[PDB]
Amino acid sequence: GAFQNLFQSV
Amino acid sequence: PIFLNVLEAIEPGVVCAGHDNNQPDSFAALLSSLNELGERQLVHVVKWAKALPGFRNLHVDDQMAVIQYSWMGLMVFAMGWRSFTNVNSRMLYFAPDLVFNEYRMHKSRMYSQCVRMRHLSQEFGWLQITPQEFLCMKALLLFSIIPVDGLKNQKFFDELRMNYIKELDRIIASCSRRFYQLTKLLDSVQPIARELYQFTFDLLIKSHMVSVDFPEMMAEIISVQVPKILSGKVKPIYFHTQ
Ligand SMILES: C[C@]12CC[C@H]3[C@@H](CCC4=CC(=O)CC[C@@]43C)[C@@H]1CC[C@@H]2O
Repeated sequence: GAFQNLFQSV
Repeated sequence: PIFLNVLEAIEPGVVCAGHDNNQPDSFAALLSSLNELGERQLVHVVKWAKALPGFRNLHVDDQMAVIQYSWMGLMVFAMGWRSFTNVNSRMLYFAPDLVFNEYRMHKSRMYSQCVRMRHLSQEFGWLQITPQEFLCMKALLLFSIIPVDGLKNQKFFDELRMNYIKELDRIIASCSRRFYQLTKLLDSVQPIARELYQFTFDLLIKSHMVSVDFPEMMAEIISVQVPKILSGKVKPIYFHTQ
């Protein structure tokens, strides 16, 4: 989930 | 020129690796720093990609996928450009604090791959590639690798890719020779990225035996996404037949 977390955090 | 305005406006600035240049070069130190640099650059690549014209037309799943497949090519291409503009391709300018001379190319155990990246850097000079050509080409790299079985909404991707190709053609607009040359250069990035993906995958698997540190996102992406590429489930889109 680390990439997704970055992507959604902008 | 709206499209070029945007590409210039969103282009990431300088990213440092955090490498300790006071310590002697070692395989583990150089690779750990490259890995950290990848982690740092990933943040910039995401912010950049999400701000590209039309990027939000894609299904969100596909937005995340194309970044996770294309990052190596994007980063290598940008690094080749930095190397060209900063040191006339005499060295690989990974970052201001991580510049590879031949000794580091050897010590990284990636000499063959570094050779190919330096060759790519030289092409920017040999072809007299303009900053505006570079920007358009780099944007197109984001849309140059997809699953063989297709994306969540392939139609939206196809349309977006088509438009980035058109934008590259208009910045070119001898024109046929130029477009052939630039598409050949673009194609050349992909086999280099593949070799680097193989190298980094193998390194991750044995990382605990060679004291190489992989940050969180790099380890995830290299174990979850990169194997799709290496196993042939995700493949580059080539302009020309290889
Ligand atoms: C993946 C990798 C770390 C990240 C590197 C990559 C080489 C290409 C590269 C160029 C950059 O400018 C950012 C870091 C990256 C993206 C390295 C090859 C082996 C190492 O594990």
